[PDB]
Amino acid sequence: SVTQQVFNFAVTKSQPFGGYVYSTNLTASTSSAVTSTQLTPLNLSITLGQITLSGNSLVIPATQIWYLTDAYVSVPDYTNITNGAEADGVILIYKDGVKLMLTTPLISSMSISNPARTHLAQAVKYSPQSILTMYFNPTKPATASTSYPNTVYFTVVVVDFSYAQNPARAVVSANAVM
Amino acid sequence: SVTQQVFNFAVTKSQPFGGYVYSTNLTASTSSAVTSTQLTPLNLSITLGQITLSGNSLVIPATQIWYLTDAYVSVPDYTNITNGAEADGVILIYKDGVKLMLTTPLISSMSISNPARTHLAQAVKYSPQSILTMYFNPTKPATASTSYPNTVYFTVVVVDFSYAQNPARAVVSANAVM
Amino acid sequence: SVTQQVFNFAVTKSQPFGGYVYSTNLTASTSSAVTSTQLTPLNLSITLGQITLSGNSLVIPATQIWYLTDAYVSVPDYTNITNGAEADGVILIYKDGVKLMLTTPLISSMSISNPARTHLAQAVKYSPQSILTMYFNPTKPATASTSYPNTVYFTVVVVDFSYAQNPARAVVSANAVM
Amino acid sequence: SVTQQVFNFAVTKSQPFGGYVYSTNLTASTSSAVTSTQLTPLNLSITLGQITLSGNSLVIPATQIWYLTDAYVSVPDYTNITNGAEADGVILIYKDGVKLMLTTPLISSMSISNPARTHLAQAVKYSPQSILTMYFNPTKPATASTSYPNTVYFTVVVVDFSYAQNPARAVVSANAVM
Amino acid sequence: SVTQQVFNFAVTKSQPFGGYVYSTNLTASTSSAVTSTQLTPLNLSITLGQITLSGNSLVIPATQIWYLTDAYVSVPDYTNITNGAEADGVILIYKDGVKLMLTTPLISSMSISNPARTHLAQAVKYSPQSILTMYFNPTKPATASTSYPNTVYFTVVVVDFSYAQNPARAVVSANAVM
Amino acid sequence: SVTQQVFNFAVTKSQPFGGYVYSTNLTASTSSAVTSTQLTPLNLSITLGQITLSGNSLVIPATQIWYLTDAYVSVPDYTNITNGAEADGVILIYKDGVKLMLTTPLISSMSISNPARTHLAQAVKYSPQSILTMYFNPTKPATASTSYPNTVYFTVVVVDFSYAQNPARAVVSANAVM
Amino acid sequence: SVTQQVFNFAVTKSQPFGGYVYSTNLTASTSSAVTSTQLTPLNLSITLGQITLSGNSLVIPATQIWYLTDAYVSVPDYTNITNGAEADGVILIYKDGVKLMLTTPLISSMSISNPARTHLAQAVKYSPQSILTMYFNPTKPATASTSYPNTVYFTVVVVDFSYAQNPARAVVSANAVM
Amino acid sequence: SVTQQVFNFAVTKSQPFGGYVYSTNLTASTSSAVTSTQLTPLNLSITLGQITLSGNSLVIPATQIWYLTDAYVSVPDYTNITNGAEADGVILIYKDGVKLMLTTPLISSMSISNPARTHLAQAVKYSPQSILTMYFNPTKPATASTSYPNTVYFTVVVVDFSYAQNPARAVVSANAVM
Amino acid sequence: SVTQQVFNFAVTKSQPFGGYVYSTNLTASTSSAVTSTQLTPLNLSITLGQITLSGNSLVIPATQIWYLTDAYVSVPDYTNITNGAEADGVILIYKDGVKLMLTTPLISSMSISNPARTHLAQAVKYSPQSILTMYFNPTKPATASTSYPNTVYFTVVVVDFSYAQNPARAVVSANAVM
Amino acid sequence: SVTQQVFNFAVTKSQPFGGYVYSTNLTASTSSAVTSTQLTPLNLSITLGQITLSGNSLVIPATQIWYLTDAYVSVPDYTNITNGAEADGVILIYKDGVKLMLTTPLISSMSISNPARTHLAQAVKYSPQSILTMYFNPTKPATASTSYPNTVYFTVVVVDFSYAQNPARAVVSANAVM
Repeated sequence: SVTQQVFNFAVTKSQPFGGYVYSTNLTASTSSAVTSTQLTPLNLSITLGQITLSGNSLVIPATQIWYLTDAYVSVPDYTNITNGAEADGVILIYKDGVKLMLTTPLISSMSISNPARTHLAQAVKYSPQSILTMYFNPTKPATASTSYPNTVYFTVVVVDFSYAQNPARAVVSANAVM
Repeated sequence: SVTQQVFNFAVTKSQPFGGYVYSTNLTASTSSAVTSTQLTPLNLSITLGQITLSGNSLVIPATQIWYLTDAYVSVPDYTNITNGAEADGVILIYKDGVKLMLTTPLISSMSISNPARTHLAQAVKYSPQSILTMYFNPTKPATASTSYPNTVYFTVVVVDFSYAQNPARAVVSANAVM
Repeated sequence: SVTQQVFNFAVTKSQPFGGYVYSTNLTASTSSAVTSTQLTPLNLSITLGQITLSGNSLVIPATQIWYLTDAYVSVPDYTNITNGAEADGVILIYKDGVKLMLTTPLISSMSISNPARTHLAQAVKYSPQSILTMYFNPTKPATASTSYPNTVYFTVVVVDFSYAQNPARAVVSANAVM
Repeated sequence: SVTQQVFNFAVTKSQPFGGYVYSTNLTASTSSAVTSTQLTPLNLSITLGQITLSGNSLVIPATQIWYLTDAYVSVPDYTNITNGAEADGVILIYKDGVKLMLTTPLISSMSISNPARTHLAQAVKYSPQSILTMYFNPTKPATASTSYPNTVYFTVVVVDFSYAQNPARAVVSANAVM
Repeated sequence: SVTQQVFNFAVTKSQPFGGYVYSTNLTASTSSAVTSTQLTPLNLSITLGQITLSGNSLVIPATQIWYLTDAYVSVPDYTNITNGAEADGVILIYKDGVKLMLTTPLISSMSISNPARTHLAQAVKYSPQSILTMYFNPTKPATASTSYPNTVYFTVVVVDFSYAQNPARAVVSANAVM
Repeated sequence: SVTQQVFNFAVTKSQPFGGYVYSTNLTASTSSAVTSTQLTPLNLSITLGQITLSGNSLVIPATQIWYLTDAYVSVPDYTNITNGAEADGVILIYKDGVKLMLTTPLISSMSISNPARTHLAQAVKYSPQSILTMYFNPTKPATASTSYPNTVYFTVVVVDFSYAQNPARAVVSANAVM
Repeated sequence: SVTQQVFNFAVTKSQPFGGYVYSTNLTASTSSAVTSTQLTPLNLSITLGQITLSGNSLVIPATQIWYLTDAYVSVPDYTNITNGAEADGVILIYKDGVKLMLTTPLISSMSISNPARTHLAQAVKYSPQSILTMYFNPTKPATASTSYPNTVYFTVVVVDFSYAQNPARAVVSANAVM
Repeated sequence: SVTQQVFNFAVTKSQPFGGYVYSTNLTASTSSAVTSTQLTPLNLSITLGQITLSGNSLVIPATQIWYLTDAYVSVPDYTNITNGAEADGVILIYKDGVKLMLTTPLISSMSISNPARTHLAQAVKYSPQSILTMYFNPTKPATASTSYPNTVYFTVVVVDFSYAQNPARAVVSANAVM
Repeated sequence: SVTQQVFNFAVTKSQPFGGYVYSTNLTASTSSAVTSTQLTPLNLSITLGQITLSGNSLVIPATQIWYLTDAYVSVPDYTNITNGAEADGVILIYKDGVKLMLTTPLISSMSISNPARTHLAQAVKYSPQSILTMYFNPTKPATASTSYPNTVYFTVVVVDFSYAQNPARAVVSANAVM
Repeated sequence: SVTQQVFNFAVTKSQPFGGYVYSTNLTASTSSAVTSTQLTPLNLSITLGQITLSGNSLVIPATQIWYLTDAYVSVPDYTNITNGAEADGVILIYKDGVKLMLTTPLISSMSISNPARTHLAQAVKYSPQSILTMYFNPTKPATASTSYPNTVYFTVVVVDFSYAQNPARAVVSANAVM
């Protein structure tokens, strides 16, 4: 009931200005078998129109207000972490490339097969256009042969404004009142 | 008890117009071992009078209001996802065949045995007559031999006005307030 | 479970003075296989400064206000505890070398694999320069041959003030109101 | 939440007289593999300064107030109990060596891993100088070979007054109010 | 002392609105051995949080104001220009894809090994998002075998508004004062 | 004459509070033939008394205000740079570990034998206690055998208040004014 | 040297309430050849009638007020300290477990054959029932073979109240004025 | 008795604000057999809660006031100095790393056995948070084989305000008075 | 460059009191090939008396007011620096044996052959009798065999007062006004 | 406790005018094996700036007030005087080269190896500018071969005034009241 509170906060504020609140799934994936030092995962979001906003350092579109709210790791990735087939570590979340926002507590320990997995500390918002970039700082890297790249899922509440009566300036008038 | 916030809201508003409020369970089953790409699951609700609306794209009757409130996965299915005996992925939830409203976070995550299980994002009101349709976009599909089809359960609160004095002007007066 | 409330407490208090609120990860580790008596865990914090504060007895920098919030234990540490490969016990938390303000409840009982994973009582403040130091009081020490050192990951809420007008005047005014 | 009400009550009440409230852990250890009849467990409290007040019949010092709030049994101890590697039974909690106040319900049942763990009945206040002592009444003793001593953990809220002023007036005034 | 003239202008004009001014080294490099005609150097600016804005025709992020101030040529380039290992020529500097504002005076004469290096004509400011592209118009191109690409270093002053209490409309409000 | 305005400002402003202004040299030595990646230079400052404040991360004393004004490179070091006996690159200047304030423009370019030597962009003020640290990012690193360490000299304007009166009130009043 | 001032202070204040003042010898001895880290000495007091309170953490009787005044070290210890047969260091003196009240100045410098035999600073008053415990902090520990335990004798001024008209109401009225 | 004039000064001034006064022993130990030139000893204080503030450059916490009162040398060190087994010299005592306050007169002279031992020159008040560091400038260094490191003991009176009602407002009102 | 202004300042100010103004030559030379650490240069001043003032620590005579203005390094020294025949570094200028007021900027860069020969920032005053003394701080010291000592020539403006009515009362009246 | 009185007398009088009281160490060394007649020792004070103020007949600078308060002779010197390896005798202490102020009693008898060594008679002050010079008048000179020079350490309290607001008549105002 952590994402259900920012969702319910969004739909009562985006209603008098027009606003299409819906939830998506964002997948950050560090490419090709991290073994030494700080690397860069490829952010990859899925909006409505089957459009894959991929590549490093996503810019939020000019009419959307995002909220990064949750994270979890699948079972076949967690079975690769403890067996030494992919690296453990944390994930650093940067806003505008400069300002640090959060740090994920040890992606092996927010796996989904454990009944008391750890959480994030806050729901990180992102205004109209800003540069979301993430970095994966590894500890205890990959040791076994035929190792695998990392994958960490997120969950974004997306507040769209493209279908308002004038989708140019309501998206920052509603950015202030939020 | 996010259903019980919706349940106690439906008994409170649909009572002066006369209205039968009860909860039932909807079954969306992607058939025959999804292994490649986007498919479409068969919705199957259980309404009151011994009838079962099967098939895709459930049409809401003109005297009823539905509410999709929660979702989970059975424990023998969560055994089969992590074993590679059936496919993982997300579920897209549409309204009137067009409007995307939800994306369930990676159905391996919402197994009912975990107390730290990520739920649905928000309770979706489904109006009088309006098409409910779902799709299943697979990621990490089924790999092992003797695979099984997928099943994802839902909890639906159904409000009914077919036993009032006038079923027409009871619905159109309660759909605006509630 | 308290780490979401003191994060929201530092945001609405540091905004008139101006300053970050973010989170990081702190690792405490008693070296080399405790089997007899009270040993010293090596604190190790990383900040946005990209400088690792290692060894015992961390000193909080002059523009930051730390908040010690939660703690967890990974699964292969918890498999070591039940097999006697490492020691159980509690962790004591000191301030300024004199005061003792907490006790972590039995580091096996806060493992990530217990469905009743227990948390801390209240968040511990740390003003500009003060001394964070910890001690491990082992009950039921390690019995098996080829033991392993302990590791308990903490969670800090860090309230930076480095980007104000003058952080020497700002950080001692927000230290009073928080 | 029975320790938290006691903790907030002790922080609110013992503040204006000057009072240092914290929480520690108490260990009751029935040594040497009890197999026949009623024994006496060795108490051991770990206070500030690694003093480790050990042995039977802990005399509360003349400036502190103790609050025996909750009790549990660690998970390897529960594994040893249900395999018959250590004895089961109840724990009798006495004040001044004559007056009985509590009997803990069957220490196998209060393992910390269960969410349905039976708690202690009430938070027992121990005033300045007074003799806490406990006894262990065993039912179904240890039958398997390589038996282990019993260990039961308690949680104490220590309210110290030595640092404030003349501690005599502070202790008698706080003991009058709270 | 022309870089320090607009740097001091930046820190006194973006200070009442809140603005974090700093300097940054920029790189523009014509790839793979220009030999006949007009080419295009690949820009590369590294803002502080290790995001690398690369490729031709950079876009300015939405909260920053840039000032392109200095340019020079390193000594391993200048030994290669006069020996016919790479091309001479000029560099044209555009903004918004329409405006020409500068031409660098014959980059071999902008080398740093000469005690009378010639400078640019004016410090070119750069608004929030506006395309910054450069072109290499060579005279006397590369002659000898084993030719090398060109490299021309710049020096840009970056004003940053990431830490204010207003979104990217205070940035253009401070672009109206500068 | 960028150091002289800082000197006249420190003489004029710090005189009524009692203030001893002088100028000194700081040496940054990146040791042991940097050839691959980003390294850390050994700082070494010589204030009054032959204290030789050495090592990384010089903390400013709690009674002084520093002013990093200019930087240069000695002429045999420039000879070693242009022949590939030591690495070229930039130096990033940090305050309190997080705040990047300057990047020195390509230390080969700031040889002291050139009258057209590029300077720093601004004289950076360091308040009372704060962590001054630098980093060396090499571009076109050292290639020839028998390589040499890098050395970059800075000019510091030290404004001392320790010998005047009670130095705390004086240094905070001065840091408020100038 | 401070014993003669508090003995005259004891016999003056304790006579209006009934007062029975004498002195005795306390023996503190860390067992078994301290060589690495902080040890716990075994206290042993000698009261009147073959009442030899022993073990760690002595508890004061309910009718007496102790005063810990001086200490000394015999010659067969001091010839073992200088030859490396036992450890040097200081002794820490606690009260109620929490307060640290003194530090004995370097037990090899309190020997009975030093012509400048150092004494304690002020005598520490000990109330009715209150845990007196000590701790030994070794610097330059034992290095030679066939090492020996430590023994440091003290001097206690005991103010007994057993022969007053009421031995309970007399002490807590004289403990307030002494 | 220069400490007893300071100890009775600290308990008189810090009493209306509420403040813990006690004495400890600080150890300055130059590591590993100084034989050539100026070195730096490792300061090592022993505060209340069993901590050992080791390492160079002791930082005073924001609630404490320190007083450096005397200095001496243990008798097995004085035997090693005069036989040429460790080095002689003086000791410099700095405040905030810059301001020299004392120079101890030739540490071979201040042996604790001589009644005509030259003491420290003055009792130095060390203000709240402020660096303490020492250096050892040797004359007649260590010559004999199997040499040993140095150790010079100090006596520190610690005034502590961490147990007052407001530890911020207590120190800054008592640092001015005391 | 300042040596013509302080000459013209000294002439127009001493004429109400009557006095010589003339310029001399000061030679500071470290003995015997500095290769490791901080050495002492031997000052050697010549005056109108045909009198050398040799050795360290020149004392200004009782009726003169000196002014240390500029410095330079001859070409046969500057060819020795680049070939590693003597040490680089800076020269510190002390007054009264306590105060530091200048640091000469890198004696290679004030050579007579550098086209940007740098000067001293401001002139150093010296009253009636005070102790001028200097120290040489070597960075990048001499490595080559058959090394050479350093020699750095200065320029002193001498204000003699021996031709007034009384040279003792005149020089203490002009020392205040100049 | 003789130097601690003149140190306290200085800081009570140097406080209202400004002033930096600190303790030093003076080393007088009659060079190269005095065997016949009256010699002159090389005085050598070590001030704050690590200034080796060498040479015969030190001059007190115009802003300092010294106090010669102590003398002692080390243990390796005293074993050479009795062995006939260097000369015994007294040291004459002259003011301005004219006045005789004191005479030390037989420098072999102010050794530090003896528990009740002799002292000086009075603490000799020194005003602004005056010539402190010493002479060594030997009785019983060195007799055996391989002789050594003499060395006698002193202890100077130096009252400095160079950092006052006007160090020209503050030192002549405080010279009167002292």
